[PDB]
Amino acid sequence: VNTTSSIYDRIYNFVALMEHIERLLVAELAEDALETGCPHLLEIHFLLTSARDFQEQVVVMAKEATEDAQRTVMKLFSRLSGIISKFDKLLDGLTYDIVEMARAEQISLAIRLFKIYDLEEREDLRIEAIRNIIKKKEIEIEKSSIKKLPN
Amino acid sequence: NSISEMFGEMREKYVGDQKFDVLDNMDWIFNELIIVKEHIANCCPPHWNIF
Amino acid sequence: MDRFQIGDEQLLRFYQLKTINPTHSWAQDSSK
Repeated sequence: VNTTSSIYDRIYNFVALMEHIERLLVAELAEDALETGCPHLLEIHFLLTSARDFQEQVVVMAKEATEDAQRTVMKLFSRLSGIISKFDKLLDGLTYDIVEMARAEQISLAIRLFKIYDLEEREDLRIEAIRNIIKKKEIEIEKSSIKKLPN
Repeated sequence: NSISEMFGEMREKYVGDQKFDVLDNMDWIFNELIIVKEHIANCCPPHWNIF
Repeated sequence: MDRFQIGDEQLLRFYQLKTINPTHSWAQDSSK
């Protein structure tokens, strides 16, 4: 379980190439065709592709000098087409999802899929950054019971 | 809610296009804000413009 | 990869209160 190397090589490399592909496929637009088409498939595919690249977005802030130097450097060029081509792909699909949900119907399947991505990754993002703010509040509960013991 | 409150605030056309027709298209975007609101809570319970 | 097992259905299934786009499997957003 401390041997996640090849998954990080084929999934950081496949996170590079396939989210370069998901910089258009999961960042689908033009125009709606049910909002991407299907932004619960598309924009939330860029959300989980950005949750697999939350290894390069949120667990880049967890892997802060863990064991090596190129885990977030040689994979950072694998996160240029990996993280901001998935997170902003979910934000082109999310700003174009809610903008697609700002389109007068909008629609019975376009805002269904699009808003379903924008509640799934929205509330999942809320409990996620609430788990990181509760990592500074569970660390403020925990490490500030250790560093700020006071002893 | 700021796409119906930026479409709504954008539908002011501050003249007011006769003298006070800002809330005509703006409140029309408020009717589209109720329809998009309840349609989106029919779509998404957790977030994305419930009400 | 960038699906990412499964951003098509199961990661849109973190809420998925939208029946039926369907575009997302099942089911809810909170169980507390």
